[PDB]
Amino acid sequence: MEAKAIARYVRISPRKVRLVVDLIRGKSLEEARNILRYTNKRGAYFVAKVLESAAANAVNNHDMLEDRLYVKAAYVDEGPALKRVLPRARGRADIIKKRTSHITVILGEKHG
Amino acid sequence: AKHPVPKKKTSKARRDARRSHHALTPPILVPCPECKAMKPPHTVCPECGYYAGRKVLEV
Amino acid sequence: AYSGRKIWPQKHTGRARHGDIGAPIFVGGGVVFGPKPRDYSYTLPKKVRKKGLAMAVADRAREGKLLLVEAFAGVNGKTKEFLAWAKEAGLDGSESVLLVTGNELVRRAARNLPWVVTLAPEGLNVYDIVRTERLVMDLDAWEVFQNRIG
Amino acid sequence: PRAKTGVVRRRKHKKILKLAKGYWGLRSKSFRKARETLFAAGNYAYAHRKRRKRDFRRLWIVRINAACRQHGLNYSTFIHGLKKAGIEVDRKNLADLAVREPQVFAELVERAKAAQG
Amino acid sequence: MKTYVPKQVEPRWVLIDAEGKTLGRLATKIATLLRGKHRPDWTPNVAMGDFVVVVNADKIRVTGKKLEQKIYTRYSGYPGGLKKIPLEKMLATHPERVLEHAVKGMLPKGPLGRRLFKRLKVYAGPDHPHQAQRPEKLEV
Amino acid sequence: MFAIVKTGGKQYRVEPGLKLRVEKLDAEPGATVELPVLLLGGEKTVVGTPVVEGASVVAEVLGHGRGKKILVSKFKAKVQYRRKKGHRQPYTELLIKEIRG
RNA sequence: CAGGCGGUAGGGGAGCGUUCCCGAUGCCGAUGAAGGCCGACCCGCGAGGGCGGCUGGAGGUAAGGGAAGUGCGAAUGCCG
RNA sequence: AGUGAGGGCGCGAGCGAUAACGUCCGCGUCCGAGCGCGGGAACAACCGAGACCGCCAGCUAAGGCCCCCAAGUCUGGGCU
RNA sequence: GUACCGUGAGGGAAAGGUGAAAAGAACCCCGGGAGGGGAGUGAAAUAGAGCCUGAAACCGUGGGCUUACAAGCAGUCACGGCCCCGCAAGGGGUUGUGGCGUGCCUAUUGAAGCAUGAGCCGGCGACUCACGGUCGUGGGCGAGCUUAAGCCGUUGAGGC
Ligand SMILES: [Mg+2]
Ligand SMILES: [Mg+2]
Ligand SMILES: [Mg+2]
Ligand SMILES: [Mg+2]
Ligand SMILES: [Mg+2]
Ligand SMILES: [Mg+2]
Ligand SMILES: [Mg+2]
Ligand SMILES: [Mg+2]
Ligand SMILES: [Mg+2]
Ligand SMILES: [Mg+2]
Ligand SMILES: [Mg+2]
Ligand SMILES: [Mg+2]
Ligand SMILES: [Mg+2]
Ligand SMILES: [Mg+2]
Ligand SMILES: [Mg+2]
Ligand SMILES: [Mg+2]
Ligand SMILES: [Mg+2]
Ligand SMILES: [Mg+2]
Ligand SMILES: [Mg+2]
Ligand SMILES: [Mg+2]
Ligand SMILES: [Mg+2]
Ligand SMILES: [Mg+2]
Ligand SMILES: [Mg+2]
Ligand SMILES: [Mg+2]
Ligand SMILES: [Mg+2]
Ligand SMILES: [Mg+2]
Ligand SMILES: [Mg+2]
Ligand SMILES: [Mg+2]
Ligand SMILES: [Mg+2]
Ligand SMILES: [Mg+2]
Ligand SMILES: [Mg+2]
Ligand SMILES: [Mg+2]
Ligand SMILES: [Mg+2]
Ligand SMILES: [Mg+2]
Ligand SMILES: [Mg+2]
Ligand SMILES: [Mg+2]
Ligand SMILES: [Mg+2]
Ligand SMILES: [Mg+2]
Ligand SMILES: [Mg+2]
Ligand SMILES: [Mg+2]
Ligand SMILES: [Mg+2]
Ligand SMILES: [Mg+2]
Ligand SMILES: [Mg+2]
Ligand SMILES: [Mg+2]
Ligand SMILES: [Mg+2]
Ligand SMILES: [Mg+2]
Ligand SMILES: [Mg+2]
Ligand SMILES: [Mg+2]
Ligand SMILES: [Mg+2]
Ligand SMILES: [Mg+2]
Ligand SMILES: [Mg+2]
Ligand SMILES: [Mg+2]
Ligand SMILES: [Mg+2]
Ligand SMILES: [Mg+2]
Ligand SMILES: [Mg+2]
Ligand SMILES: [Mg+2]
Ligand SMILES: [Mg+2]
Ligand SMILES: [Mg+2]
Ligand SMILES: [Mg+2]
Ligand SMILES: [Mg+2]
Ligand SMILES: [Mg+2]
Ligand SMILES: [Zn+2]
Repeated sequence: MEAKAIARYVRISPRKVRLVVDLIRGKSLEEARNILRYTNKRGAYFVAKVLESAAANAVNNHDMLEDRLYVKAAYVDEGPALKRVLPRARGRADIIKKRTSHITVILGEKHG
Repeated sequence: AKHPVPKKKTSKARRDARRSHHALTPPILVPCPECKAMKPPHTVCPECGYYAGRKVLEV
Repeated sequence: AYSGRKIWPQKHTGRARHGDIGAPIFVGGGVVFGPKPRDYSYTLPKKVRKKGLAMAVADRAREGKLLLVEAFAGVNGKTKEFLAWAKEAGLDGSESVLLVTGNELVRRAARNLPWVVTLAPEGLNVYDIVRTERLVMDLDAWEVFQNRIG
Repeated sequence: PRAKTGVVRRRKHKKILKLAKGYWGLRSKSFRKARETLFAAGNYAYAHRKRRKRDFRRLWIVRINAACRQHGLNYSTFIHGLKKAGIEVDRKNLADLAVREPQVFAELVERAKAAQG
Repeated sequence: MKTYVPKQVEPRWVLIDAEGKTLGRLATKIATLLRGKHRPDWTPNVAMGDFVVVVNADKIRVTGKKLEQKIYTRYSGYPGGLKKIPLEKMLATHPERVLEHAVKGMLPKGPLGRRLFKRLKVYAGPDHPHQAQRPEKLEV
Repeated sequence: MFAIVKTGGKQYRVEPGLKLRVEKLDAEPGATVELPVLLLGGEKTVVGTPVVEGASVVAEVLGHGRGKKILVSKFKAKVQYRRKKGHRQPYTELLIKEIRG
């Protein structure tokens, strides 16, 4: 038994967020709260808000107890990127890929 | 120069392989004495504003 | 419905060579040996067609499924009328039936029936014949039949 | 009537990716790579089905020569004793007895020993 | 039916004295005991051979004028790095190396082959550092 | 206590009540056949020249049946030559019943 | 029963699968159509075909024939 | 139908330099198409040998039988 | 004939599908919003509007086998270990060591070739048709065979 929350379409490159998530995967809910409170990365913001929304779900929706929670599993799926255009030299354009991510976090209880 | 160019697509392995030290490392945390809450060492605590006993920055 | 232009020069493009986009190699290109209209018909020889018509018919009497009739009793342009005339001639419609008569009023009636194919005599032919078992027929039609042969 | 390609190809490629399961990298994911890889396997096997035969043949002969060398004599004479003596136990079941039934082998050594002269 | 597979074997430790035996011709059969081909169940995919300890290595023989004229060659990796030291010099200074360098060449190359070399234990002169192993002296 | 028999043009070491498979035979799935002995031994130690005269082996042809098909390919390069034969090997499966030597 | 059976250019042969028509006012089909994903089972020398579980939600089409926009890995191919 | 670029080797000639993995004919072979198999360290055409499928069965061929490597540290006489 | 491209003549796209019915998700929870979790509608919500089915390349997370003295067209053959399905026999996954092993295509006397083409996946893509020849073949009639255009009839009916 567990509760999850998912930030779909967050406009940041998945490769960059996975680095973040990997910090917390498995940790206690309050280790996370601090791990992200001081991690030096954009994605910490977007990871945190999932974590915080996920936990809020787990208690306020699924019986659970905040001090019992830990990240059972997390993972950043990649989502549709915005293709845009970058004028290069000599008339060539290039296709820049502003990417996005689906950030999933899943916590659970652990009775000790 | 004559425009060096990679000659073979990187294997997925050799890609994933190079990244082997890209793994981020977590922040160094001490607990702030004056509040028992977590802060990065040798820095003035963001929460209580005390540092080395005295109260440095008011929060 | 495109244009003629050679989309990009013959050389130094570094792209593969082409001409117009209409070329069937492209998507939206023309079709290579795509169907045009045709006339599938021919003149299957008059002797053969005659010879077929015979054998078809003969094959029914060989099974004994041909049935000549002259009398169309109640039959008078209502289905029920024929539906009972059929009753009284081993035609409950277990087998499917080719009906061949001169008069309209009968084929009129038998028309809407889901095991009957009707037909003017002069249009009696071998696909509609082979298509069914029992083949029922006017005496006035049988006249034309043996006369459309010979 | 246009016979749109349809399911044929995707199905046909699929039956290959099947056969290519367990292959390294694209050789297990790319049709064009299975076919290549698979071409090889198909020849490699038939080559080795034909070869596997003369593999054991040698493994036996080693296990045999290793046994006559225990009873003084060598393989190349040990046989000619069997060939003279009229015995026709195969090299398979020779090396069989060699491990499993030493004393039986030793008896066989003796007939062939004798039979040479 | 299927061929017998060797379940698992306790190793066999030999004692061979090199003193007054031709180099190669000794190496030739040390190989086969290393390789373990001598045992009537032998199997080429696993390391069952005989742990051979060799003695009086430095006191080995060789024919011809080979003492002087047969030269060992090895190459560093740098230019002119071909080092070439004669046989004389070798057993003069690193004695045991001679017999080894000759056996390694008669052992199969790659994994198991190299593994087999590590079972061969060679000492120049009088005796060896593991009487504790209880090594059977073979006279071949 | 075994025997070295011959069948299918291959020699097999068999003991009583043995499950084994031989090269296909023409006998009944349920009947029996006598296999020749080339060498008997166990408590005895008989040697054939090439076959031991008196020694014979009973075998219940327990069931015929077909093997497991193997795709055997063939490929010649730069010539467009490829060939797929699927082949399953026929086999009769005997139960070794008893020895007579 | 005996014998032949390597094969490029290439000649011949026998089949498989796709699209459609007759078979069809029929037949299968929400007790689940087409397609998708699995399979160590079945049949076939093979191309294939069955079967079974999962998905899927509305179509599908026999035996036997017929007609073709009929089978792709390459074309610095075309599109995505 | 395809083919109308042949190649190497043996041998018989010319040309060449009694040169060339040279060239040009004649006879034959082999490769081509047998870059399938064994030898030849490896290696189209040298030696052996013409692969329908299967076998943990057997005789051989060239070549081999100290060890890597299957099988003689075989046997007798002689030379270096 | 739009976006867009060209001064211009002109060129010239891509882009369809929730469900029977909007019943298109009130209200609570985290959130700046996005978006998610409950609840709710539905026969079904991995039918939630970035909506039917939802393959592949490609990217993740968990699991099992596996790997840091081995060298390599990545396979194959054998053995062995650990893992899973089987009472058994058996299988399926993996691969440590051993045997053996010069990619596909085209073009070529000859290619692994340091010749050629291909990043990968999917989809599109190349021997047709009309007339007339000429063999072959299945039929019809046979010193004869056959109709063309058309006319009559049918609405997939033929006859003349
Ligand atoms: Mg910070
Ligand atoms: Mg409670
Ligand atoms: Mg708290
Ligand atoms: Mg710039
Ligand atoms: Mg890019
Ligand atoms: Mg790019
Ligand atoms: Mg605090
Ligand atoms: Mg236009
Ligand atoms: Mg006429
Ligand atoms: Mg007449
Ligand atoms: Mg023999
Ligand atoms: Mg033994
Ligand atoms: Mg001497
Ligand atoms: Mg001197
Ligand atoms: Mg001592
Ligand atoms: Mg001492
Ligand atoms: Mg000591
Ligand atoms: Mg008897
Ligand atoms: Mg219809
Ligand atoms: Mg219908
Ligand atoms: Mg229902
Ligand atoms: Mg279902
Ligand atoms: Mg289906
Ligand atoms: Mg079918
Ligand atoms: Mg069926
Ligand atoms: Mg089913
Ligand atoms: Mg059909
Ligand atoms: Mg493109
Ligand atoms: Mg010419
Ligand atoms: Mg050619
Ligand atoms: Mg070749
Ligand atoms: Mg080669
Ligand atoms: Mg060869
Ligand atoms: Mg050859
Ligand atoms: Mg020896
Ligand atoms: Mg003399
Ligand atoms: Mg709030
Ligand atoms: Mg808010
Ligand atoms: Mg919601
Ligand atoms: Mg409900
Ligand atoms: Mg559902
Ligand atoms: Mg359902
Ligand atoms: Mg959705
Ligand atoms: Mg949309
Ligand atoms: Mg989509
Ligand atoms: Mg999707
Ligand atoms: Mg999916
Ligand atoms: Mg290690
Ligand atoms: Mg390796
Ligand atoms: Mg290696
Ligand atoms: Mg389990
Ligand atoms: Mg089971
Ligand atoms: Mg088991
Ligand atoms: Mg297994
Ligand atoms: Mg492996
Ligand atoms: Mg295994
Ligand atoms: Mg290997
Ligand atoms: Mg005539
Ligand atoms: Mg006439
Ligand atoms: Mg006309
Ligand atoms: Mg009508
Ligand atoms: Zn504080």
